[PDB]
Amino acid sequence: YDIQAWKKQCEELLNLIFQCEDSEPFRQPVDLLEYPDYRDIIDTPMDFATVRETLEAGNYESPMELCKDVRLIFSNSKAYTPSKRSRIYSMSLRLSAFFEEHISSVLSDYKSALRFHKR
Ligand SMILES: COc1ccc(NC(=O)N2CCN(C(=O)c3sccc3F)C[C@H]2C)cc1
Repeated sequence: YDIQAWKKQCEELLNLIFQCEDSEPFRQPVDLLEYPDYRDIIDTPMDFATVRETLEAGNYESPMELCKDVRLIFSNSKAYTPSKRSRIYSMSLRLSAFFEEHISSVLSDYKSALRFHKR
């Protein structure tokens, strides 16, 4: 029932993600001058380095917030990708699956910890 355990769990999961080849397209922010169209499609840029930075700054209060930003990475790349005949989209789907399979217990454990605390 450790209310704070999620943070190290999320750090370790981001480490796994960064080690994963599938994360390559998503590790750093997009350059808007390099990707002309991104401006008009993505309303909120997000990448894994920003997520890790936010976590390490102490600017996430819950793993749910971290989860929302990670899911934004995946919806952003979906919005911009105009075809499945793309190494990027297939990479997003696989990395998303991996992320969700690992983040599920992190969320569960945090929410039970908060419930226990307010018991
Ligand atoms: C053949 O050479 C290529 C080299 C690279 C690329 N990459 C792309 O097309 N990407 C990168 C992933 N996309 C993203 O939305 C995000 S989300 C956080 C980071 C990020 F980059 C979509 C799009 C901008 C394409 C072709």
